[PDB]
Amino acid sequence: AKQFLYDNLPVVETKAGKLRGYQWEGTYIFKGIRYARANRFQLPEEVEPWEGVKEAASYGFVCPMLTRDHPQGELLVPHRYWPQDEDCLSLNIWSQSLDRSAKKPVMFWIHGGAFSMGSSIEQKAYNGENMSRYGDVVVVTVNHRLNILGYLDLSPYGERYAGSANAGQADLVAALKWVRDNIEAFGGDPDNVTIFGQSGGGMKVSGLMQTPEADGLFHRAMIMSGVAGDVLPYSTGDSRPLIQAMLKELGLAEQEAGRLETVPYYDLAAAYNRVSPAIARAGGYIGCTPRPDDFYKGEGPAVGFTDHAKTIPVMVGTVFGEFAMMPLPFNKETISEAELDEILDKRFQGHGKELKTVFAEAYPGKSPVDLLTLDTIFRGPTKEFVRSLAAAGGSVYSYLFALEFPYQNQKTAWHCSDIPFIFHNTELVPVTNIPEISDKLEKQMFDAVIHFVETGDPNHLGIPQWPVSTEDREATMIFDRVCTVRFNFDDYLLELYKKAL
Amino acid sequence: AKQFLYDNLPVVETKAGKLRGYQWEGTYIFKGIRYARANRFQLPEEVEPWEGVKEAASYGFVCPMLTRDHPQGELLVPHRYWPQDEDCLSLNIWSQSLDRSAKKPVMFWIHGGAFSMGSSIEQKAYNGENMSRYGDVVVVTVNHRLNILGYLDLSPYGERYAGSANAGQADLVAALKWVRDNIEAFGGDPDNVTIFGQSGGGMKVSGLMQTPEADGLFHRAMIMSGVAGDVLPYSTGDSRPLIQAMLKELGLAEQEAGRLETVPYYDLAAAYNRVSPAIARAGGYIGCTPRPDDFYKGEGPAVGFTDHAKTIPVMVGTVFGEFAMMPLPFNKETISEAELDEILDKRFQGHGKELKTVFAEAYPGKSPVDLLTLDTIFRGPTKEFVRSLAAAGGSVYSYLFALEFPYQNQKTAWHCSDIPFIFHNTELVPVTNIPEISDKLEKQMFDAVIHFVETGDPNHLGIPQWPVSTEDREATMIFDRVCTVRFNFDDYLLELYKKAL
Repeated sequence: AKQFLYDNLPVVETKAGKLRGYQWEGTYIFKGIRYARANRFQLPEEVEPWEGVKEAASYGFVCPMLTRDHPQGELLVPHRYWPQDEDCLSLNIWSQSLDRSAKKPVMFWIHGGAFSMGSSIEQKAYNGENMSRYGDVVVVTVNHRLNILGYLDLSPYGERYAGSANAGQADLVAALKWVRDNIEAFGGDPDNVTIFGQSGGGMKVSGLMQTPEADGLFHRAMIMSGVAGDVLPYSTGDSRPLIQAMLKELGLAEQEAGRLETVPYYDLAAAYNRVSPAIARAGGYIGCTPRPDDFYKGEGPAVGFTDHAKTIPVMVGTVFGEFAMMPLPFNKETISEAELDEILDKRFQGHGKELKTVFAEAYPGKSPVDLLTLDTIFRGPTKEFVRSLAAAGGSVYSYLFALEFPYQNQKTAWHCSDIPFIFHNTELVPVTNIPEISDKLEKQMFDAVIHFVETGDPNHLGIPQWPVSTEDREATMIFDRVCTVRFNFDDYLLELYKKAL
Repeated sequence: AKQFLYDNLPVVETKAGKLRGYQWEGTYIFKGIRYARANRFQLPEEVEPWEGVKEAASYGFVCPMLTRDHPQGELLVPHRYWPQDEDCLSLNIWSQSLDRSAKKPVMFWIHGGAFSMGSSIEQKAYNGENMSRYGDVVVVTVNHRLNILGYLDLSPYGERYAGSANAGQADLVAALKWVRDNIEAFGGDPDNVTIFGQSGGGMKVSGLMQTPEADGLFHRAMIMSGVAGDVLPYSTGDSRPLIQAMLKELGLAEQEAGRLETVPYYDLAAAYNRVSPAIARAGGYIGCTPRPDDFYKGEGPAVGFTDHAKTIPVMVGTVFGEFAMMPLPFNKETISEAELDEILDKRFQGHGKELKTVFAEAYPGKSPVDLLTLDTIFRGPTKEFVRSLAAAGGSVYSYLFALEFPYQNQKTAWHCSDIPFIFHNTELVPVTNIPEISDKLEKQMFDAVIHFVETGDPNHLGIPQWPVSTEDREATMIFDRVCTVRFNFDDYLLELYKKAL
């Protein structure tokens, strides 16, 4: 027996029209609310007003993609998929009240998947029920244009295509504008919107901080494994060689660039897929990432944070073993110290002994095996972000998720493993369930996020004192079986690590 | 937290190799086990053997489709979607034990979606956990080839394309053989396999009963809203006109036919979608259905049940308002007896008063409003199936799902609405949840099924006495708020209904 209501529920009035949703276990749920429409390679526009009451209880179309996904690690990251269409500008909402006086914090989730794949529902753990219920906040999860639909510069072919290089980012701004006008009708506070995102999602978030059109549409930000530097380089340069190549492959003349709007997506994607790698090999622009211009300034640490971005408090995180997705080639729980020492000595040019001592100091409770899966891809750039933002005068908290899992003998925390905990959705991701361990940590991290968006201070009785990071001193909250806060704690570890590879 | 295990779980060995799954809430789960491979338009063959232990914990690819779903009624039927690939011949398994001696009943689910769409996971309610847990059965859910990949006759263009007209069915046979050979290792009884399906899956099931190569691979059958006669006609006749049209549309020569195997599915599908309508108008074969031949005899009532088909006991059902998916143009519970009489008399040509009398006799508890949503499409052909099979010596139990739902003012049971009840999955389909009503009925129907697969007898203490239907006495179990068994109870109703249109 689960609680469900539909008929006698209040109708919700948005600027464009009336909607109805459902209620489930006390939670008001709306799906596939269109926030904008967009013709191909053009800026998003408001939806048209309708009459009568429209049902919003079905997930909307997700954005078309260049390639087909191949999920083979669903225990690590449980996924969901959905029909694709260019009418994909919708959002989903979970709330505890439709009273306009409720004014609860609004959590605005931007999915990852680089800038080319994914959606508001692409992970099972993106479901907002638990976050909304346990935190009493309004959860908004959003779709926006991806790959060449959201990140392809066609402005050299007319002002009609102005801003097409960052259209996908313009969509998120459109969604934020919808939230400003309408979130009160879902019990949310338009003056307290937090944008948060992971991986590509984190990059979209840090991008919006550096996007003047979005100033004032959100008031906090949270970036999870979403700073990686030159390992996911943004695509820059002249777009004409790519477009010219695509027109030829599609049998179009250069003065027929307008036809690219209405070419079937399958063909458009096929043409891009075949011709772009030769362009890439030539060092040229191929899109599918943001691209600095008047609309998007570029990243803070590289070009300087805007004045407004300095005023956005930020929580940032990474996990211990980000891209170590594959199985460790041995049993971590049984390998002998002698075997490990040989492996280290071979991998790190004879610096195994020093690396263990330094690792013992940084990570006292960890087996030395974990040196082999330690992340240096996201951690480095994220620390630089924390430092650069703090130096700019900003307010920033930093964490590192280091929980080991009941899988392949204490597998270290992998990319996206913290998403269930932040969403209070460990029940939706089997592998994250650890007796006497996971429930506690999930509450610790989740209550911290809630405190963060309610007061600007994530501190609470269940976790150690967590100060803001400063320019010369990062305070890293290590989320684990035993939570600790450490200071500049892996500086030499990373220095030694990189020196030895 | 919930129970999860992976490490040190029993490895299961199949003919081709060793597999590893996981455990969630006590249930052993395997996903995406490949049971066969197939080249386009060719019969399935066994997978290649492998060394070592392969993890099977990710849902496999589902079959490519001609059109893209447009889900707008997700409260009625919650769906899931997944990446498409022609390497889609896989199945999923839920079991309470991997002990080879358990020998539990096997539930083999075949999804609907005509013969062109859907997958083993296409509805949230197809998940096997609860049925496995509450029934202590081994649940198997399967993908197979659909639309033009599974049902398209390429016989006249060689011998390598033999049996292509029913390749989709041949896939299901191969899957059944996989279960014969391997289900012991998942604590199942290969000598007690029940094949059940809904809509198109029900048709695949009745087709398999008439498929001699499938004889002995299952011992019981359940068909849900899966007999529809000349409203979903099977496609027969010369296939050359269709093929020749597709060749032409694809710019292929009369003997470039081999290219059909390797043309992108997109082009192949688009060519079919373009040429098949005109071919259908001219009364020609367009496939995408089973096709009577030496492999599959045809439907029992039409061609005569095979000797082996008569040995298979069958539970059959429909629901009250099958294709009544759209909303009623008024409030069902508000409308006046005067306003209704008009609408009834408009639609049934003045036979309103007579129909209300007959309907009140057939459905004594129901508002006369439900006359407007009464199913005739499935119910009539289903009754003919029940009679034909019983006449031939078969054992058939018949039911009709008539529950009214807390949605749009007591909306009548729609196509697929009983699926969550059969699967003990009302907790996964929010609209089916009714205080003090749905749990009770879920249990009644579920235990009925469990008893049916355990003993051949669906009768149990929670439900009224359910007799087999005979050649002249249809005994219909009416599953509702109050369950009843009725005899030949809607014959006069359907007849009156029919003439008054």
